[PDB]
Amino acid sequence: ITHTGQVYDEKDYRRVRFVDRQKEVNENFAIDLIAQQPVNEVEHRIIACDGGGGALGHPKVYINLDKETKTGTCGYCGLQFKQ
Amino acid sequence: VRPRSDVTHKQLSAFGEYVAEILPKYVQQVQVSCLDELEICIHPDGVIPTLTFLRDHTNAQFKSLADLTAVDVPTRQNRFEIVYNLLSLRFNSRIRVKTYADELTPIDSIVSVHIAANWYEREVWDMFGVFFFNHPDLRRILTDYGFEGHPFRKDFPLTGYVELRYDDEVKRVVAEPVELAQEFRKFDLNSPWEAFPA
Amino acid sequence: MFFINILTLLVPILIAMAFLTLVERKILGYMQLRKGPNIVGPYGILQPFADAMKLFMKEPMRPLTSMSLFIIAPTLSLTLALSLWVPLPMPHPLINLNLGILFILATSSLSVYSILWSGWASNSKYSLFGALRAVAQTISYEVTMAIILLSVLLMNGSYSLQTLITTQEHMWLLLPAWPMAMMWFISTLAETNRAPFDLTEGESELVSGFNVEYAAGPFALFFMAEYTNIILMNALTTIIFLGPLYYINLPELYSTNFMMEALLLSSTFLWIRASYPRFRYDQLMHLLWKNFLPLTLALCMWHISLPIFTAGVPPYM
Amino acid sequence: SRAEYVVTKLDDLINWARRSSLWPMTFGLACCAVEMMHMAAPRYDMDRFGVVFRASPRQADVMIVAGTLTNKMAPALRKVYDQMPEPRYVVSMGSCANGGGYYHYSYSVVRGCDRIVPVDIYVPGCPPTAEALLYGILQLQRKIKREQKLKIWYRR
Amino acid sequence: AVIPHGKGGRSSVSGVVATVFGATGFLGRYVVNHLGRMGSQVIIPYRCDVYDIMHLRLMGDLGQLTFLEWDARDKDSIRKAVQHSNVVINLIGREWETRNFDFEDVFVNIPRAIAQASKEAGVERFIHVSHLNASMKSSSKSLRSKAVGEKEVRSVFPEAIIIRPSDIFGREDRFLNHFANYRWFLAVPLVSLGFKTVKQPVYVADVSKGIVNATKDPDAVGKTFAFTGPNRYLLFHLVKYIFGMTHRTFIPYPLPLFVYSWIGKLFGLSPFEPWTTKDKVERIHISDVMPTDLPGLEDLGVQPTPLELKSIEVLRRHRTYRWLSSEIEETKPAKTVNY
Amino acid sequence: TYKYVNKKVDMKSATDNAARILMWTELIRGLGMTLSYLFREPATINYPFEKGPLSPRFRGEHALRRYPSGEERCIACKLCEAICPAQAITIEAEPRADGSRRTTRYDIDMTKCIYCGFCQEACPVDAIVEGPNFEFSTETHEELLYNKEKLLNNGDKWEAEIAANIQADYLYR
Amino acid sequence: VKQDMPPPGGYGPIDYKRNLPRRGLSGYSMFAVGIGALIFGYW
Amino acid sequence: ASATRVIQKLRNWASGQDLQAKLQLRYQ
Amino acid sequence: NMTLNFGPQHPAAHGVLRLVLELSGEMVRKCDPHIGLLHRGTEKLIEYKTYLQALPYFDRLDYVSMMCNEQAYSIAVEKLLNIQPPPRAQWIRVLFGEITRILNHIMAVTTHALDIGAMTPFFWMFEEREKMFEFYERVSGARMHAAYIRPGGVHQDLPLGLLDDIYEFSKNFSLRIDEVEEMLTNNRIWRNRTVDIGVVTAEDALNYGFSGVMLRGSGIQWDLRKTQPYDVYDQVEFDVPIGSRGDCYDRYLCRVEEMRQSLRIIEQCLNKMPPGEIKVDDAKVSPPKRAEMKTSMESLIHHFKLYTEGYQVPPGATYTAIEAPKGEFGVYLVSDGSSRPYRCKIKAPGFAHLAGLDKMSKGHMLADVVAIIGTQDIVFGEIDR
Ligand SMILES: CCCCCCCCCCCCCCCCCC(=O)OC[C@H](COP(=O)(O)OCCN)OC(=O)CCCCCCCCCCCCCCCCC
Ligand SMILES: NC(=O)C1=CN([C@@H]2O[C@H](COP(=O)(O)OP(=O)(O)OC[C@H]3O[C@@H](n4cnc5c(N)ncnc54)[C@H](OP(=O)(O)O)[C@@H]3O)[C@@H](O)[C@H]2O)C=CC1
Ligand SMILES: COC1=C(OC)C(=O)C(CC=C(C)C)=C(C)C1=O
Ligand code: SF4
Ligand code: SF4
Ligand code: SF4
Ligand SMILES: [Zn+2]
Repeated sequence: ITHTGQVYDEKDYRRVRFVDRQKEVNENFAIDLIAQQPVNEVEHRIIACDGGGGALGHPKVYINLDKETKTGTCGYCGLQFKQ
Repeated sequence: VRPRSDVTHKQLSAFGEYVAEILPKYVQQVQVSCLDELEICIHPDGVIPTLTFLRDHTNAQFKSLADLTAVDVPTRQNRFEIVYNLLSLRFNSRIRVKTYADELTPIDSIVSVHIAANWYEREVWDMFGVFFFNHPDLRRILTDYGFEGHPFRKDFPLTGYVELRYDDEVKRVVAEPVELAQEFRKFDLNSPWEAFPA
Repeated sequence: MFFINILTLLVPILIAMAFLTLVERKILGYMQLRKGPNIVGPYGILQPFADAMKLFMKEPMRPLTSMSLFIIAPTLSLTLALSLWVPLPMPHPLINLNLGILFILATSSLSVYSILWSGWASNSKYSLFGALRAVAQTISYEVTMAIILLSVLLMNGSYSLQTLITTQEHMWLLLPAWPMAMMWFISTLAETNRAPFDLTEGESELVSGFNVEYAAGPFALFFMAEYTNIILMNALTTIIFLGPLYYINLPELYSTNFMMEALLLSSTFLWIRASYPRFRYDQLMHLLWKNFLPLTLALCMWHISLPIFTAGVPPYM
Repeated sequence: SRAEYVVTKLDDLINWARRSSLWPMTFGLACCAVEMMHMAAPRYDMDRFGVVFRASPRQADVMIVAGTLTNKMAPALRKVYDQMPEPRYVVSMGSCANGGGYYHYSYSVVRGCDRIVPVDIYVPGCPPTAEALLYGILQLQRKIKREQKLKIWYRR
Repeated sequence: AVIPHGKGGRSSVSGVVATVFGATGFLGRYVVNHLGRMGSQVIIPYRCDVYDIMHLRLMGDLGQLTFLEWDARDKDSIRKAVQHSNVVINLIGREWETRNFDFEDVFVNIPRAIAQASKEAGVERFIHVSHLNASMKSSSKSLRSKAVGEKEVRSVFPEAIIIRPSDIFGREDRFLNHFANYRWFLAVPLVSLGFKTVKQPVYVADVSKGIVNATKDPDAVGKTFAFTGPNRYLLFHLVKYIFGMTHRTFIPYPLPLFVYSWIGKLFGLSPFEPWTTKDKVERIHISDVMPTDLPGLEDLGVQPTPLELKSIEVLRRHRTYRWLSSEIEETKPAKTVNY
Repeated sequence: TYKYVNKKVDMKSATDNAARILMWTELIRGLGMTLSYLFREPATINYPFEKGPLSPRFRGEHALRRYPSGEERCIACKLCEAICPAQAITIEAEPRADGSRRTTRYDIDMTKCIYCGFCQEACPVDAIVEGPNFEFSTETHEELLYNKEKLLNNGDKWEAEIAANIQADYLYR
Repeated sequence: VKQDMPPPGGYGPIDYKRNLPRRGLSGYSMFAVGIGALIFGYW
Repeated sequence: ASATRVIQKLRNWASGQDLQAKLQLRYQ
Repeated sequence: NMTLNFGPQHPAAHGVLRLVLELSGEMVRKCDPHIGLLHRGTEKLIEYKTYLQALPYFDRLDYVSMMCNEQAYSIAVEKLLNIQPPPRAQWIRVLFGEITRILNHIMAVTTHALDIGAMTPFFWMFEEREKMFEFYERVSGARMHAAYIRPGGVHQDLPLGLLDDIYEFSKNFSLRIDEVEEMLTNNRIWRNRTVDIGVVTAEDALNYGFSGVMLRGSGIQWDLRKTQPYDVYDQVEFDVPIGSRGDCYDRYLCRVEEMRQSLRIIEQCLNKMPPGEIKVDDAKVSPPKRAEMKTSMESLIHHFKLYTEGYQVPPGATYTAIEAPKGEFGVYLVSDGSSRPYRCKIKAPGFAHLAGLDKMSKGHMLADVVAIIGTQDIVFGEIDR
């Protein structure tokens, strides 16, 4: 159901709660949204990742897209960068 | 950097000796902090005498009692540190006189010297448990009527031991031992690295 | 017919009584920079009917109080107020009580029982104090209230309210006797426990002693009573001191004029309430046993001598 | 003529009367009255909406528990609540009274007023904005509108 | 199941998810109280308006109580209520069979469908409640019907604990308040002058704890416990005693039950919750069965509580301005007639 | 510099005094003031139709934002939990399969929350923000407790205005 | 980058003093109009 | 505002000072 | 001697005060105020919280005066660190310090009247209050309970445009104070219920620790803002409104006069507020700007440590008192080297004032007690703490 698949179960004593009232779950789960994000190709060995917008992003980090074997992923945006 | 005026540091220091000489008997330590404040420390027996001299001395009139409080250092044999902060509208100055009292060794009351203390002394008894002899009417002020335990003592649990809810069966509010639904998360915050004292 | 003439003279007043609360909760509002109640109904016209229905539906709490007296006081209150409107001399008054003013004075006095008994019956400390305070102020203001009327009558010639329409065919009795009008107006403010003199239900000082325990239907009946009175006493000011024009050919003009003056003086005690803080209990009584009663006694003499030395004794018809 | 219809209409009238005039009660405990007093004040007139702030438990309906319900005041709240007229609704106002608020873990604060009085609308915010209280009072009005007391009588 | 963790008070878990259909009423107020105190998950089906159900909300921790909209003439509503409960307690009952629900429905018809579904659901235990001395051939249609049902409930949920309680007295009690409420009638009409009417009263709390305990106790299965009381009484002392604590005069007046059944009919006629009813009258003048062998309150752990002990609280509201300050021990407790 | 607020018999003086005392003048003066306002435009607003103005920094109701791509901003550093004065925010986290760091459970107890706005301050990625909405009064206490899904949903609903508000005030911060 | 500051040249001046106006009809004049009213009324 | 020039004059006469200069309605 | 509990829920009694009273006739023989109906633990809770997360408690201590209270803790924490705020921040604190004084006096004067029975002054000035709140909101984000004045300066510079509006308002507010005077200052009736009620001698006022308008009303000249200047209240020029024949009416006049004098201080602050920064530049005490923490490593480390752990104030203890609108508000903040305080007794102008209720309301009627609770501006938050 939800992000980490919370599933109050058919036998749980808590699934009682939703009776006559819906559960809060999310469409466009994020888990798949960045996976849906194209790999940002770059020329330089290392690249930055302000998160986009500077102050309105994440603390800037420099990712080493040095091995095509792996597309660097800024630990903050989950954006893969293709050397 | 704060705008320290050495002019003060000196004048207050000089008064600190003045008082120390005037009442050699009860003053144990006197120091003018770098924050430009004097904190005469007196033996508990000097509560009445030291205050009275400050309330009624031409060269040191300290008419109003700003506050009476009791820090509790559990390590210290004398647990409580009654602190009396006083003001002098005449000399535009202040001084703090602090004494030490243990749980069952009461301090004298100064309601005579300043009637402001009538309430604060009741506040110190209710929260910390120090007792004040010769107090007109010492009785809990801030805590509930049936409260058991002195709350601001460092050895008292924050949440306490009793909480109240309304029970239908008995149609009346009823204490029950505290049961909390998210305990106070006790974040440890002290850093293992000190700061080289200036 | 006479029955129809009882519906009119009652309902009409009750409907108007309801619209006074509304014109109180809006005139006080605009004076205090606020619209007042306009959201229920159009411009708040349905607002008085709305809380009436809430009040009657909510439980009539019977505290664990002398029931009979507790319930009677409200009844007396409303009974008296509606009754005092019977002999009013709007043209062709419902009932020409020859000694009408006396009747008005009498019923007005009986009202005190309600507040007194209510407090005693309520059995609450707040209520008790309210009653004691109320009875004292009420009766005292009655003593100057009565003397002020006796001065009037002696210049009217009779106790019948109908005579004043013939006394005031050339000039209002305010011009003469204005000094008492003011003293009738202030006494009318005390006897309706309105603001400047509202220590009966100060709310802030003591919390509504009169109806501390009264809620729902009992609250409403006194409630209704007070407001009807608020009008009646203002209306008595508009007959005794401000004499509306009257023409035998056209008797309506009087009613219309009576309307305008009654509404304005009814508006005035609304305006007084928002404008003034409340007098203390001691201060209130001092004003009447001390500031006024000596004024009211003396002028009584002046109004006894006036006719004689002016050979202006009035006809007794 | 079906009484069922006759009943619904009647109920509605009853609901309109109550919802229209909700004389709130004087209950400021922890500086949220300041906000409430703002509602009563001119920008956001409570009166227009019917609210009149009566000050006697007996003739007041809604009890806006604005503020922290300390342990010492707990019984009192219950008393005043019990002494209000029959149809009584409680509007908890403030994080200090919805739950415990900044003082939830304290030894002298009841963690919520809904542990001492049943609560109908919970208005959130440390100083819940006056507009928010007004929103909360308006939601009590929609709660009352939906209540169908006589139809349940009829169908019972 | 739900492993029981906690210290035992509110905000703790006991693992009893329990539908309790008649929570809205007198005893329910008590059944939900203990269940909530213990920390059990309580689903309270309701058809009364939300304003009335509010008193229930205050009892139990955040999330312990869940309220579901339910109609007796709809089987589906009972179905979803017991979906996730493991204990079902049935307290559905009335004294005035109403226009659209007659004694069979409130006692036998409905309480059957309920336990029936409960089984389909797989609830561990069902606790039906029927009146004590509900002989299948008793005088009151009610008692007859209640017995009829207990027969049926045993078919649907075999061994669903059944509890037959004796007259129940507690604030808002009928047994104790009703008599005190005969004050309007200057004299008190009592068949056989209030004698020939032995009855044993049981405090509402006593009955409850038992019921709750029944859910958490293994022995209860397939039992017909009958919560009775700590002392029996001829209706005479009871009536006077009541009037005694109420401090109101007593004039016990003999009136034929024949004519009186008619008085019950009169009130029964009234549309709004008849103050009294043909049946209630019969039930009143119906003596209570002997101890027999059925287990009791103390068997379920709750030692019965004598009537005189808490009577003061139930009858206090009926006193006057001064009588409101008298206490039970200066007062004289009435004699106990076991007969 | 000090000032004396209330430091302070000719026939005319006496007579005028009597004029005031017996003609109640100072009382009539007060009535004039209230009559004056009766004529002023009252300041009230139709509450549902017109709303009292709140500028961008208004703290209002908590929301968790997401990156434009769709990846929730929070990376569970959990210092929003650390600086919460009321202990309101409860966060427990575990590495999502992606390998990234995300919060399994983020629960703001709004009844515990005193809307200080420090969480808005503390977040490095600025994932938790004080959203503009103040109207979230709820019938039941449980609704006020908010898990990650309600806050993320709150974030999605008000993201457009939250973005505008943060846009207006970020230079100041 | 701009900082909210007093406008150039400073703001204008505000009133910090009560401007309550001592306006009234003089007492003698006040009494005379009233006594004249009663005299006319009596006549 | 929207005094109409007659309600304003009753306002000014009753108050005894010019409210027009210091209004209760804040404007741009 | 009839005993009666004024009652927690009294329309007049501010907040909740159980004033057990023994009334001979209507006269009040004895006045034993009960307190703690709003004790909440503010002093113990602070020991378990870091300096910056205890700042929001101070706004709640006496919330009529939301910010002025925050300045007292600020000053206290700044002294212990021997850091002082930047010049612009100081003026701000005096700007919002004064705006807050007005807010308190509008509360005290108008709420006083509502209990007396005058209700129109409250609505007149609550509209002005409202307008002020909006300043708070557009500066802090919250109408009240801002958290704007932090231990090292204010949190964020004023919005671009606030000063102009704090002018329009100030330019007019005077007339609004003027209007109220008309109704009360000289009402033939306000005077009576207020004049010669609760007279407090000068020697007795100092003795019972009144320290506020209550002292100033008795003619003692003491404004901690002139005697011991804090922030830049030294660079402004204002006149303390001293009083004579101290009584409810005189002190009132004093509170209306400080409303007037605060407009004089606000004007100046708008006329002379300096260009500059609004928080100390020591990332050690003040949190780093968000552009900096998102581009510079030392700033992130300083942001992370400051928010998660804290200031780490040097060990010491200080009693710093300002002139909060009610009176002397002081924080005695004992501090170990730790980031969380050890003790923080809040001196509440109000614990002393209530105590005086007994020595003020003697041989007085029930209505007199209502007037005197008003002339002490008792906010039960500060007294109960
Ligand atoms: C020569 C022949 C004989 C005739 C001689 C005539 C001589 C000239 C007239 C002299 C008397 C004129 C005034 C009469 C009424 C006032 C009487 C009086 O003395 O006032 C008492 C009191 C003020 O007293 P105080 O201020 O406490 O000080 C007392 C000092 N001894 O008053 C008060 O405090 C009143 C408080 C009122 C509160 C509400 C005020 C409402 C104001 C607006 C309404 C005013 C009345 C409107 C009337 C309309 C028509 C009915
Ligand atoms: N104290 C007593 O008089 C005794 C009672 N009992 C049994 O104990 C049980 C509880 O007693 P008590 O609480 O006093 O009874 P009540 O009259 O208070 O009603 C009990 C519950 O049953 C519900 N109920 C009644 N009729 C219906 C219906 N037609 N449809 C749905 N629900 C209904 C009521 O809800 P609502 O009112 O909302 O419909 C109420 O919550 C009863 O069933 C009774 O048989 C046994 C011996 C003595
Ligand atoms: C007029 O007197 C007053 C009351 O009595 C009706 C109140 O209930 C209340 C309480 C009402 C609110 C909205 C706080 C106040 C403030 C008041 O001044
Ligand atoms: S909630 Fe915030 S505002 Fe309301 S009382 Fe508790 S603290 Fe004061
Ligand atoms: S601070 Fe921002 S990022 Fe770190 S946890 Fe709280 S929300 Fe997620
Ligand atoms: S607002 Fe203040 S309290 Fe509410 S969560 Fe964010 S930090 Fe914790
Ligand atoms: Zn990134």
